[PDB]
Amino acid sequence: MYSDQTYEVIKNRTLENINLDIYKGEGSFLNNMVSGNNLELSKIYLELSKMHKMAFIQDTYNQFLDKRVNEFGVYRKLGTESNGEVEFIGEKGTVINNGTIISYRDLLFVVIKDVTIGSEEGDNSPVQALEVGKKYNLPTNCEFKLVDNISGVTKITNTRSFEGGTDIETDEELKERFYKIQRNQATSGNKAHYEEWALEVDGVYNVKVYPRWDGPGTVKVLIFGKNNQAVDTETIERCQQHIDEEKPIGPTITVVTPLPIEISISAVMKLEDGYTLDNVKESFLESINTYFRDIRGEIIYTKVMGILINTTGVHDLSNLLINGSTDNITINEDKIPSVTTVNFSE
Amino acid sequence: MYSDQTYEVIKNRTLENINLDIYKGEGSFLNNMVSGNNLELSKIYLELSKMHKMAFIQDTYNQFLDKRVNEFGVYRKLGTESNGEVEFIGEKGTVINNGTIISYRDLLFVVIKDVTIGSEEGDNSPVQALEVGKKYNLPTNCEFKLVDNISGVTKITNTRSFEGGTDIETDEELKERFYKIQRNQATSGNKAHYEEWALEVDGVYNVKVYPRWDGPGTVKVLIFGKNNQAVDTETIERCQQHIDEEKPIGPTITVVTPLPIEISISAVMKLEDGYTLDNVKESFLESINTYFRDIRGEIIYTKVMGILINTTGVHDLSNLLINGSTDNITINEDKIPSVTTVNFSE
Amino acid sequence: MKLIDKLPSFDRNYIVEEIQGAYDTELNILKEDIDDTFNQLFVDTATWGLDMWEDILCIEKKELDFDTRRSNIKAKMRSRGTSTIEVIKSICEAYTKSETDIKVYSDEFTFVLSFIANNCDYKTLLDCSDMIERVKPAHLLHYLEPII
Repeated sequence: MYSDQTYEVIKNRTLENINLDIYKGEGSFLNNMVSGNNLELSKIYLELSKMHKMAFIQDTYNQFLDKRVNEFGVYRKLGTESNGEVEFIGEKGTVINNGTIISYRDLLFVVIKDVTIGSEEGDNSPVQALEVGKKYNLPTNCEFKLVDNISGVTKITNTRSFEGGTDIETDEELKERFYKIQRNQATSGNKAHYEEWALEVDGVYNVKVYPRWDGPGTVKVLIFGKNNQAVDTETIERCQQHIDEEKPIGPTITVVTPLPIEISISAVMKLEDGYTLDNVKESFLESINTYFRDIRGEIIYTKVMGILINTTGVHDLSNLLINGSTDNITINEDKIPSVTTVNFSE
Repeated sequence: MYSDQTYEVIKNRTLENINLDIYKGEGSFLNNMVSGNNLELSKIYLELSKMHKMAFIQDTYNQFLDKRVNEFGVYRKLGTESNGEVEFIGEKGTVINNGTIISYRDLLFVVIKDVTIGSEEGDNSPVQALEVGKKYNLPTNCEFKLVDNISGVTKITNTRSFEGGTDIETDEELKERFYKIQRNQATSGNKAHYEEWALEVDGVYNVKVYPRWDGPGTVKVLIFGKNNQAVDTETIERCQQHIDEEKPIGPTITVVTPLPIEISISAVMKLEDGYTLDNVKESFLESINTYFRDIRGEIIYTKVMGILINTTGVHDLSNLLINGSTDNITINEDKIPSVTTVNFSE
Repeated sequence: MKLIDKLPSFDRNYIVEEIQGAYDTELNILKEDIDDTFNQLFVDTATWGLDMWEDILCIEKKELDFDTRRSNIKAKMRSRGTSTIEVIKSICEAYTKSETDIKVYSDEFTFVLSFIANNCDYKTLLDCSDMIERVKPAHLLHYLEPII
């Protein structure tokens, strides 16, 4: 094949192809005439070998992948510039106009809106990276410096870490993305495809589909917000129109939200010295909020009393009552406990 | 254009392009070297034409076609290995550990479960085929041989026929599936999409979809094996569970397999000299089998008589009956003719 | 000119120059053919290779334009699937040339389309129904209803 095809091999082949009166030998005129063209043909063979590699869908270059995805429509992502907010510290009344560029180390950043030092609007102004890339995602507490000197400005720092800086999508990543798109297509019943559209909303992070909730063909959409906290009504609505835009033909779709559950507690306890009711109350409510966040299933009485006694400032407690009972409280689905009444007596 | 340039045309062009005071004649040294260079150039042009064919992969099969099909999303279904259970007979107390190797003829099998002969867990252990292919779908009561000799083990037999050995994919089948998909204008939730889902399952050579067979929200799915044959219940279960994984939620899907039609043949036939009943019976069995493979519609009693008389060793026959009758029998949908009783006499 | 540079100095005669010039013209022809074939490899740069692209697509169409052929190839590949009801409604209303209301029950799995009988003819109604069934799911059943 192409590896076999070389200057010497095709030289011998062409010498065999030509039968003629004059003897064939090294250094002959016709020898050199054939040898030059055979070197050219070896170069052509190398080019034809590279034809195979460049024709293949794999190991393509930027332009090759660009053409393939333009045919396919899965356009490559160029990345997003980092965005953040910085604080300007300096002489009061200093006005920094739009378009001013600030440099931290060798990085370059630009200020979007005008900021005035000491003004009632504040000294914080959003700053967007000049170029895309994760290197522009500067962390918090970075001392930005003006590229151009401006009187009245002394120190610039960011109170929040810069975000949004994304690198250019490489060839391989788009390749497996396209492969996954080709293998899997949107389908009516597969809960992954349906919940994909719901998950596109940033407010919700867990989506559940309940088949056969109101008879055949009825799909109940269950969504969970940030740590299973109900999202606003507008979020529910907009998710509803979105999923309806991508819902299949002729379903009945209902969207539900987690329902907070009130919690009322009452106990008699002996407080340690140097500790008041407010301190133990706030510590225990924080601890029980964490427990409610991390609890799966029914409320456990003994976990509650253990986290209450473990609260600092509790020596002896008694008569612990939760919602009028000391038994385990069953939590229904899509419901989260919420502390509403605390009755602590010393 | 590679095809536009041909051997003699480019030879004459090369001869003409250079103006020579030397007369050009056949067999000349200049003519011989031009002929050799033209031969090499024609080889290059033929290689370029072959490369163009490979790029369009029209006739010849190569990795380019498979990779392009993978780009289009269709995947080469390698297949599944046959599964079954065998019985170990021998001295009580012998332990046959996991990974034990048993060989039947050329085929190789592996024991899946650690089985002890004479133990309370029984002497039967599941066995999976070590390679993909229909040849591993062994029938029941097959005698297996231990590759590694184990003391206290005498007989290895399977109480049931092995199943799950789907055939290995061939390039022709993949090309046909790609082509029929190319005619198919699929859509999320349409008969083409369901039949494509059926094509995704191993051993689904033919797909038949009947919408509204029971009316509201009902799909009738009919599948066939190779050459319009039946499919094992395991294949049907895998196909239906895969569909239910991807199908819309709510529709009722029924997947069935063709069932054979039993036939009985009775006739009085005068055998030729030197031919016994068994030989002519086997030859007629082969002839009727290939006729059934090549048949469509209904079994024709006249074709049966002709294929019996054309059998070697058959001199004079009489009172030929298929299922005791001389009338053609209709072969309905999802039904094939099966030979069950052969009655021949002289 | 390349080979004569590679060739020895004493072979700088006119015969060598002529023969190597012819060989260089052949090289130019070969390299432009290679470039043309490489262009034919890509869909956008292919001109006469689109016939086999269409053959692979298993659709046969009379030659109209190279750009039109490429657009048809791009349309044939993917670009399928009705995301929601509105896609089917918009596709069908082109055939019906009138507004269509839908009464779909999940329990019934039943689709119904109401349209003015006088607007859409019987034959084109049958063609639209066949196209819908080609698009409409196997379990679902679409009903064509002409308004009287």
